[PDB]
Amino acid sequence: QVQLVESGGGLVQAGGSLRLSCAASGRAFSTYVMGWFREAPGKERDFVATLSRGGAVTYYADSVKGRFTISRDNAKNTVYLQMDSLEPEDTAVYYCAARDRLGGAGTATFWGDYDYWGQGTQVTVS
Amino acid sequence: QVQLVESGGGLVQAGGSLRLSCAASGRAFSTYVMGWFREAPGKERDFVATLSRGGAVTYYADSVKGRFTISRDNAKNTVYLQMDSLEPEDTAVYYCAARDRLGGAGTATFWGDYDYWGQGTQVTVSS
Amino acid sequence: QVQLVESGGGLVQAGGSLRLSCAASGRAFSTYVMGWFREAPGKERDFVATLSRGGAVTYYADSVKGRFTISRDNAKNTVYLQMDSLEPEDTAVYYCAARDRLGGAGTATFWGDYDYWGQGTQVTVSS
Amino acid sequence: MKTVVAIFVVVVVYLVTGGLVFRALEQPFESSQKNTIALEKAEFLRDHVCVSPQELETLIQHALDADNAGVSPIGQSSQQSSHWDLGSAFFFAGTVITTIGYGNIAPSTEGGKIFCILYAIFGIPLFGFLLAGIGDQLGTIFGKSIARVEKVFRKKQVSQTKIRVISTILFILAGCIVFVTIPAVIFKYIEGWTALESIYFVVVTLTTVGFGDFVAGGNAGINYREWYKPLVWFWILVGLAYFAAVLSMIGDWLRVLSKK
Amino acid sequence: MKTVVAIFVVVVVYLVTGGLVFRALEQPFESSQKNTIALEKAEFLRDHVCVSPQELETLIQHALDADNAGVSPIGQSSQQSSHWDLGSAFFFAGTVITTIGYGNIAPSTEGGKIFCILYAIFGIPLFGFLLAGIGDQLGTIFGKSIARVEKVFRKKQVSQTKIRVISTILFILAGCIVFVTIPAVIFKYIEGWTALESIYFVVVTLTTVGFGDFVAGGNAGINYREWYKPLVWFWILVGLAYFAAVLSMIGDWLRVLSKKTKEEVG
Ligand SMILES: [K+]
Ligand SMILES: [K+]
Ligand SMILES: [K+]
Ligand SMILES: [K+]
Ligand SMILES: [K+]
Repeated sequence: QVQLVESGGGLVQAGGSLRLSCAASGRAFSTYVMGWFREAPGKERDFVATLSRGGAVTYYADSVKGRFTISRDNAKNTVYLQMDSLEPEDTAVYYCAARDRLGGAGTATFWGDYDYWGQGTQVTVS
Repeated sequence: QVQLVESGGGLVQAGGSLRLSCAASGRAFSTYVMGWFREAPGKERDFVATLSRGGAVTYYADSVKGRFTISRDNAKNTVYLQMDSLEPEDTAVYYCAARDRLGGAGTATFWGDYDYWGQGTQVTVSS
Repeated sequence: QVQLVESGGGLVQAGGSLRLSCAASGRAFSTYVMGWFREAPGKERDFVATLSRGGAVTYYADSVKGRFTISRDNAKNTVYLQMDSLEPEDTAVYYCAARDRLGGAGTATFWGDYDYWGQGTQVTVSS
Repeated sequence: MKTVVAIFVVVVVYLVTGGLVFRALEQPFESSQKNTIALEKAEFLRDHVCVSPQELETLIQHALDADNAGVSPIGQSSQQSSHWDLGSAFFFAGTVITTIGYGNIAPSTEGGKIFCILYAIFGIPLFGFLLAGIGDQLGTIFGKSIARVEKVFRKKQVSQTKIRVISTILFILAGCIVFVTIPAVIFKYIEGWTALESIYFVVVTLTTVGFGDFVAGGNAGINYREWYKPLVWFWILVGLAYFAAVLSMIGDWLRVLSKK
Repeated sequence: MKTVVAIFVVVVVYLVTGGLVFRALEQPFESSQKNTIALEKAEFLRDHVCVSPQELETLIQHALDADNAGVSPIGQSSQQSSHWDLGSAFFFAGTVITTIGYGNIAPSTEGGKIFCILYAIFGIPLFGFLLAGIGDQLGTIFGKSIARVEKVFRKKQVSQTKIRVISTILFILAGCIVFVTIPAVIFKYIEGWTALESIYFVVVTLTTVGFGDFVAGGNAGINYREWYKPLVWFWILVGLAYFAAVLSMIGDWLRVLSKKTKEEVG
C-alpha cells in the first residue's frame, strides 16, 4: 500500500502565506496524478488543485485560482501546494491524494477519482 | 403440448411375445424421432430402441437386439415395439418418447435427447 | 510514396575516408528506422549499419564495426554513414533504406525488413 | 408460420424493453466518466518536451500492432503473461467447443484463425455429445437420490404429475447450491470479486455468454493454488449441463404461461 | 455410464491436441511480437532521455486499455461516442439472449449486472423458441420447394424421407452462400478486414463463440450506411438457425461414427 504523508500547515493571519508538502512512499510517484483536497468542518472534501504525472499541466478550482500554486518534484517523491493571499474561507484540513488510473489530471477533480490518501494537515486562517 | 399414450403391455410367461403401441396427438408425428425406454424397479431408465422419422432407420440396445423390433405407422400416429423371446430381465415400465429437434435418426439414445414423454406401460415377464 | 536520395560516394585509395548522406522526402523521417546496405558486384545487398528512430542506438555488421559510423539529423531528414579506414573489400553500391513498421532497428538487419529504398551511390576502394 | 411471427414480435419487444432498461441503468454512469486517453496523451507531451507528437504516436501505434488479439478481463491488462503456453492454450481450446468464448485469449496468426474455424465446426458438436451424457448422468444420480422421496410420495397416493414437478424444482434447488452458490463463494474469496460480480460471472459462464470481463484464473496479482485451475475446469464442464437443463425448464414455464 | 466416459476421453484428447496445435501456431509469433515491441521501447528510452521506463510503460499500458475498451488512442480527441445509446443497447441485449456475448459492451453498474443475470435466465430460452421457429420456417420453405420439383418431375412419394434428404443437401449448399460466403464478402468491403478475418468472424459469430476480437459495426472511423446495422441483425438472427442446423447434422455424424467404433471394437 502506498503511503502519503503531509507536512506544513498551521495558523496564519489573513493575507499571509503557507507551503504544504506531501511525501510519498515507493518508486512509482512519477506515474501518479497528484492532487490536493480540503475538508472544511461539516463540509465535504472539495477539490483544490491537480497536477499531471510530470508536473507541467496544472488545474485549479475557481476559489483558489491565482492564489494557490501546485507543483511537484519526482526526484524527491513530493507534491507541493503554495497558498498565497490566504482568506478565512481557506480554513480546512488539507488532504494529499494519488491517482494510479487511466486518464489525465484535468478530469481528476473528484475525491472518488483517487486511490491513495494522506492523514490530512490542518490549515487555519484568522 | 404433444401427448403420448402407451397401450399393449401386461403379464406373460418367459419366451412369450408382446406388442406395445404409442399413440401421439397432433398432426406432426411424421416429423418426430420416436423411441422406447424402460425403467426397471430401482434402476435408471435405459435406452431400448429408436426409429427415424419415416421408419427406415432402426437402432437397438445390445440387450434387446434380435428380439425386439421397432416400427411406425405415420398414418395412425403410432410407434410400435414388438417384443419376442421375452426374458424375466425385460420386466420394466416401458416409456414412449418423441424428439421434434432436428436429427436423431438412429443416434437419439439418451433420455435427454427427447422432448415429449408418455405415462408408461407395465411389462412383466415371469419364469 | 517516400523518396530517398543518396549523395557523397566515389573512388578513394585504401585507408582513406568517405561520408555518405541520404535525404528523405515528407514529414515522417523521425518515425523511420534508417539503414545502410551494400551491393557488391553479382551479390545480394548485405547489411552495413542500422539506426534507431532518434539516432542514439547504433548497430553495425562485424566487417564494418569500429570503422564505420551511422548517425542521423531528424531536423534535416538525413541519415549519414562515415566510412573510415576503408578497405578494398568495402567496394559496393551503398543503398539507403527506411522502415515504417513495428520494431526496433536492432533486428532490422535484412533487406526485406525495409519499405523504402534509394537509387544507390557507388563506393570504390582501390589498393 | 403464424406461431413464428408471434414469437418474433415477443422477442423484438423483449429486446427493445431490454435496450431501454440497459440504457437507463448504464448511460448516465457512462456519461459521468470523464477519464480519457486523449487528455493523458496530451499531458504526456507537455511533461516530456523531448518527445514530439508523431514520435509518441508511432510507439503507441506499434504497441497496438504488437498487442495480442484477445481482450484481457477488467483490470488485468498489465500482466504480460504468455497467452499461449500449453496450460492456457488447453483452456482456450475449451472456450471454443463450449461456445463460452471469453475472448481474453484469441488467435492473431492466420494459421490459428484457419484452425479455429475447423476446431469449432467439429468440436462444438463433439462437446454437445458429452454434455448430453453429463445431463443424463446428473438425471440418473438425482433420480437415485430422490427414489426414497418418490417412494413416500407414491405411498400417500400423490399423482405422477405432482411428483414430476416437485422433483424438477429439487434438481434446481440442490443444483443451485452445487453449481451456482458454492462456486460464487469460492470466487469471492479467491478472486476478490464482490458477491454480485461472482454471481454475475457464474451466470454469464454457465449460460455460454462469456463476455470476458470476468475470467476465473486470470489475475496476475493472485497466486492461484494447484487445485484451482482443474476445479474451475470441472465446474464449467458439469455446470453447463445443469444450466442447460434449468434453461429448458424455464422454457417450459414460459410455454405454460402462454396457455394461461 | 460407459458411453459418457468414452466421449469424455475423446473430448480431453481433442482439447490436448488442440492446445498443442494452437500453441505451435501462436506462441512463436507472440514471442516475436513481445520482443519486437520491447526492443522498440528500449530504443525509445535511449532516444528520449527525458522519459523514464515507468513513465513510458504507464502511457503504453493505458493506450492498450483504451483500445481494448473501444476508444482509439490514435488522433487528437476521439470523444469515445456512446456504448449505451438506445441503438447499441438493443444490440447488446441481443448478444446476451443469443449467447454470442462479444463482450465489447458489458455492464459496469450493479443494476446492470443484476438485470443481466435475470435477462439471460429468461431471455436465452425465449430466443431458443424463435430459433426453433426459424428452423421450422426454413425447413417448411425448403420442403415446399422440393415438393414442387417432385410434382413437376412426376415422382411418386412413398414417404417424406426422400424430400428430407434433398432438402438437407440443398439447405447446407445454398445456406453456405447466403449466410457464410456472401456476408464475408460484404464484411471485407465494409469493415476492411482480410478474406480470412471476415470468414473467421462469421464462424465465431454463428457458432455463438463470440470472442469479441471482431465485431461488425464497431469501428468508429468507419461511417456505416443506414441499411448496414439491420442487415447484420437479420444475418445473425437467421444465420444462427442455419449454423445450429448444420452443427446438429455434424453431431449426428459423430454419433454414427461412435456406433461404427463400437461395432469394430466389439
Ligand atoms: K455461446
Ligand atoms: K467474449
Ligand atoms: K473479451
Ligand atoms: K459465447
Ligand atoms: K462470447
